[PDB]
Amino acid sequence: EWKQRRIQPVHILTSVSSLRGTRECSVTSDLDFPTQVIPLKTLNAVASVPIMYSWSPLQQNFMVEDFINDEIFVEL
Amino acid sequence: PPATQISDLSKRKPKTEDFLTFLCLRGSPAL
Amino acid sequence: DKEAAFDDAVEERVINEEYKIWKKNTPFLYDLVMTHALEWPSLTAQWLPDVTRPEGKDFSIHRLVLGTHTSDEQNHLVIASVQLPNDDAFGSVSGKIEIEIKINHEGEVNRARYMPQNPCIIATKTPSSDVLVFDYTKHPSK
Amino acid sequence: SLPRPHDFFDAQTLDAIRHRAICFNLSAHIESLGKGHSVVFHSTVIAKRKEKLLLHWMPEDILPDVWVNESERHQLKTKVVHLSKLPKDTALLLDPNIYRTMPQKRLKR
Amino acid sequence: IFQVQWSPHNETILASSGTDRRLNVWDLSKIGEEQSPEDAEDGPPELLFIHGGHTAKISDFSWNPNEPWVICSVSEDNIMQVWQMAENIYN
Amino acid sequence: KLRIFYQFLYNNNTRQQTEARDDLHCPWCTLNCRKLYSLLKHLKLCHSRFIFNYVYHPKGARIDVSINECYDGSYAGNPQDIHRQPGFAFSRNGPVKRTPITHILVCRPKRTKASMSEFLTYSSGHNRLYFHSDTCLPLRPQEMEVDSEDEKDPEWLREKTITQIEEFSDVNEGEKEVMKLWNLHVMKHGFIADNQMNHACMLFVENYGQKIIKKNLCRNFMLHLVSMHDFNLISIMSIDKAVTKLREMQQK
Amino acid sequence: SKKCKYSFKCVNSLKEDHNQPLFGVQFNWHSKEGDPLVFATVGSNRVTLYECHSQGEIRLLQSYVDADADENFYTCAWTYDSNTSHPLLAVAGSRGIIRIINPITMQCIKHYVGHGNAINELKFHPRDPNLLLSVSKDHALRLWNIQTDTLVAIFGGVEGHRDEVLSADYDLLGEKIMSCGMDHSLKLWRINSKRMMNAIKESYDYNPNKTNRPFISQKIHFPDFSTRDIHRNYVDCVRWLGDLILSKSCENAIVCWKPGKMEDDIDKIKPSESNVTILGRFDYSQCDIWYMRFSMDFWQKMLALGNQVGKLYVWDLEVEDPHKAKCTTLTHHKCGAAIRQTSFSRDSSILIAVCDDASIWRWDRLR
Amino acid sequence: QADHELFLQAFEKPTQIYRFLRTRNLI
Amino acid sequence: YLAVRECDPDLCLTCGAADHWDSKNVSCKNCSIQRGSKKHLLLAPSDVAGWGIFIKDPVQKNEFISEYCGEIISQDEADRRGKVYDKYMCSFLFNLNNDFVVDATRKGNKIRFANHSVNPNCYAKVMMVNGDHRIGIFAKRAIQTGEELFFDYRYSQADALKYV
Ligand SMILES: [Zn+2]
Ligand SMILES: [Zn+2]
Repeated sequence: EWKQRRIQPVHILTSVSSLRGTRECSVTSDLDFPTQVIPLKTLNAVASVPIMYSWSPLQQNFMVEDFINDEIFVEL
Repeated sequence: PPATQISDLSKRKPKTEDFLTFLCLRGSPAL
Repeated sequence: DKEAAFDDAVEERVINEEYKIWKKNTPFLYDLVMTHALEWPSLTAQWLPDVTRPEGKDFSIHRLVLGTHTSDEQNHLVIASVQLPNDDAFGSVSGKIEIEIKINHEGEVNRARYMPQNPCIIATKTPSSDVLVFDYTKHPSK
Repeated sequence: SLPRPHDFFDAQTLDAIRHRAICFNLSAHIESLGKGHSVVFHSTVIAKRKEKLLLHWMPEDILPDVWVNESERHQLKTKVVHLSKLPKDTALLLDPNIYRTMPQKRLKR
Repeated sequence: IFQVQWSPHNETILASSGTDRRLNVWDLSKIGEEQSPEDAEDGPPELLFIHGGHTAKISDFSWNPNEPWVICSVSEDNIMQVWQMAENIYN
Repeated sequence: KLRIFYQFLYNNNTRQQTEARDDLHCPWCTLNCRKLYSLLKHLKLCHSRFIFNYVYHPKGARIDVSINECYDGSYAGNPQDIHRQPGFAFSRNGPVKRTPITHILVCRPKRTKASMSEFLTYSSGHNRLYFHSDTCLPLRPQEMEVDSEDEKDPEWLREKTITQIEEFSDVNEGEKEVMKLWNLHVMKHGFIADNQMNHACMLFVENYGQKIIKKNLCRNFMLHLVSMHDFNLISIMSIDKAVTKLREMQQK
Repeated sequence: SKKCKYSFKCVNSLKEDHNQPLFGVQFNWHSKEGDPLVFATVGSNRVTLYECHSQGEIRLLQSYVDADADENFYTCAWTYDSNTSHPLLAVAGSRGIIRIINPITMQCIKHYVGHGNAINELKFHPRDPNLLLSVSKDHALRLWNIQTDTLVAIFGGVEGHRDEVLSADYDLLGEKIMSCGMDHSLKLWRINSKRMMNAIKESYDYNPNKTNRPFISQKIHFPDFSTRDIHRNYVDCVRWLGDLILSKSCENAIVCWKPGKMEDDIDKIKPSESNVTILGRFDYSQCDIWYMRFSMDFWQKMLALGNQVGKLYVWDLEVEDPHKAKCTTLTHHKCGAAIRQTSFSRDSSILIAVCDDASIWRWDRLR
Repeated sequence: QADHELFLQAFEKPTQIYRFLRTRNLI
Repeated sequence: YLAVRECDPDLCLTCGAADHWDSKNVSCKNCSIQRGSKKHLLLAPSDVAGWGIFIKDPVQKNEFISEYCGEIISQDEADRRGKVYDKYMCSFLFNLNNDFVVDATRKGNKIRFANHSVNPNCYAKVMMVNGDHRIGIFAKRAIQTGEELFFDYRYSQADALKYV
């Protein structure tokens, strides 16, 4: 199933023409290799919701009340 | 004497090549 | 253009900030400033001449001829009652911009110019090629 | 305390505004040479009128070219003009978000 | 400028509105009279008041004949605002 | 003269004491506020993202400036767009339905005289965005006037009742089926009154008669009716009427 | 006594600037043959993309950040928009905000907020690329249809988890969902039911403008299987080994077990089945700190798990009785942090381990 | 110190917003 | 009503509790808990903290809003649940009798999203409806459209200061 479809590759993050003062992210390789710096793009903010845990709907109350030598011995 | 408010704001909003140097390029941070 | 969309987003943010700043200075710019969010956008607005001044009440009632602009629902010809603080002193009088009448209107209303010689008849411009002259008195309130 | 109201600008709009402000400071010198409330335009001689001289300022499509004498050109090689005095026809070009019709769209009237 | 309506309680007062999302009040009797540099910076002497309470384009606006200086302006943001300019502006 | 000093403060531990180069001028707006009262009020109102606690200075005025901790500057438009997916939020392409709300910002201000002593709302309707109790997703106004989304018998309760009844060891299969059907019927209708229980039995054969006939558990159903009569409620006449209605279903 | 089958060598070692611990790594298994091996990393408020080349030349292709809030990304998951074949990265954590980033346009395509706590794992349906499963700390596991931006189903309720759902996994064919939680339980929700087909089809065929009523999200309150006797502690990560189950706890071991008795078919198992038979346990050392998920290659030939000290274990699953053998332990004197997660390329040639010191490590199979 | 950078950014966000507003409002 | 009791449908026949069982708008008003006729609540982020229940339509003074449903537990089990719930500093526990406590944590109604306030807009009355104690939420004063619902939590067995 995976053998079908096209699939596209990704590119490098160029300097944002809409953000000259954009921040830069630097990744340094310990095993030689040159340090790379890329423009740190900023994700748009998404409005969050207050943290609540899961619960079940309800309309009436709901009462809550709160050697292994047997087969081996027989075979032996 | 202790810097100026407009120049301080100009040392705040831009902090890049177009910072006009001047006293902003001097020891503005940490007084 | 993607740059156009980014500029539109930045402009929306700036518009929000400017509106917040203006609302911060609303007391120092206006005497009465009442903002009401209609259910549907209105393409027209014209105060009816009739004004009711209830005795002993610090407000007065005026009639507004508002249209409706629905994306796909049924458009209407809203007539709403607005309470104004009169001359001296309202603090809390519950509903102040509640509607009064609503007549079914085919397509969004473009104009709501009432007949001046008899404010009973109110005209409306339909999106079609025909212009409709309503009569809120004859039509049911609901 | 009261919940944080999730300020609308966020960081993308702030970053775009920062880029626009840096460009404005580098181009019009609003902060440095404009005293924080003016745009500094640097004129350049283009044509000479032998009967004055025509000068075009560094921010293009902002102020129309004018005719001035050689001594006048030397005196006013650089013009500093308040934003309130900018021509309203072309003042919007100083920044894309100075005023943009938010519902560009179509239809409407 | 999509809508212009002369004030009914005054003869030399006119308000304009449109896609600019602003409603501006013009005092025709104030046209051409000299203004201070601060007044010049704020705007033309003819301009009396700029209403910046709408986020979208003003679809329509109107004055209430039963009140002196109150205006109802409806925008495409489904927002209807009934506002009266401060008395200090027009004495 | 009138030297004006700004003291920017963050967490009261880091300070940046400045001095306005242009006296009686807004450092941000670059506006000429000719009076110190006007300057302070403009700073407090227009530049509301900061707080300005005037403190006075022996030489001039010392204005302490701090970032406004609360500053409720959220989206002031339709609350729906605050949660629409990117590409559709703040679309402004067409009309959008929204719950009506009425605001009064200025009604009749007192218009008192200017004084430095000053430097020592009403809303009607729905004024927020509501969320579904089940999915925790934003609630559109089109789904507001109806669908209270809290009804008598939740699906999980019905499934739990069926599982509990079928989880018994000392019970017949058809008896379990009729017990589960009766429990589901009771939960669906929510009977709380003994007299209604009588009519309840009839409603049973009006809703589960075909199911019982197909399941061929009529004898178990009449056994349940007999047990109910033994528990009081219902009656011999009720039993006869229910059975006759059940027989009429088979003949139909 | 066989010394396993796969030998790896460390060919590269990166380091993110933010220095905060990075939690998840996911290779883009949907990339075509010959396409450069792109993998994503999540940690702190920043999500970074990289491209793997020869000799360990890891190129930082892209990077994103959410500085408007205090988001701490916990997991990443790769997909693709079948309409345009653009690879898509789904990220979430801390805030409970699901962001479907589009690296082609470098923009957050979609945002999803329905969860009441931090999301700890994101997985995609193997058959359907638009079905995103999110296991969050709100005792619930949700199913989103990112194609139509709908909540397909919520997998918590009366019989659901009583604590955080730490991780979840799909079946190889994508039919049964296994979820490991902080309540010591591993409930087996079944997406094979006709109810699941109805929900998925309705979500695909849901248009918000057509009807005023919202989409009726299914509430699967009752799992099709549940157990608590496998691990004496909570279960960090779970994974489907075909019809078997692999789970890991604080017990310094990953056990391979199967629902029911030894002859009990997984598909033909009643929800009330209270018996579980374990097959074998992969024993490692020094992995007591929780939330260190393991990973297996696409072919499930081998699986690898990180360690808190810095070691990296990989076991060969082709070997008869995989509970036996001694695995391959990959170590490095410069790797002293805790490997939060590992990932294998579609061809199991590159094994990449992300440490708790924001240091990415690349291992290549010597073969 | 990092506290100085945090304070500078926390004041730079509203300062940048208000400076853009000052530039825009005069037009 | 004088005995803090809902009208039993089998006994009270003149007051209208028994009549119009299938219909709504019962003549009697001390029967809302039994009949389950609750006001339409709405869920939104509270203006005080966390989530909060908001009322869709205006409610008069001393009018039924909803029942504080939940899982019936004993006092010892309530103590254990409180010890468990102290981790996240939000307790839904609600005293019902001397041996029964209603816990709306794992299961409950939308009325569970009510925030404590020293000037509450609602109050709770535990009435024996048809032989079972049930907690009812009534409007302390007149309530306008979209107003957030508050009720003082000092009546709950769990201390307000213990959690929040
Ligand atoms: Zn009674
Ligand atoms: Zn009664």
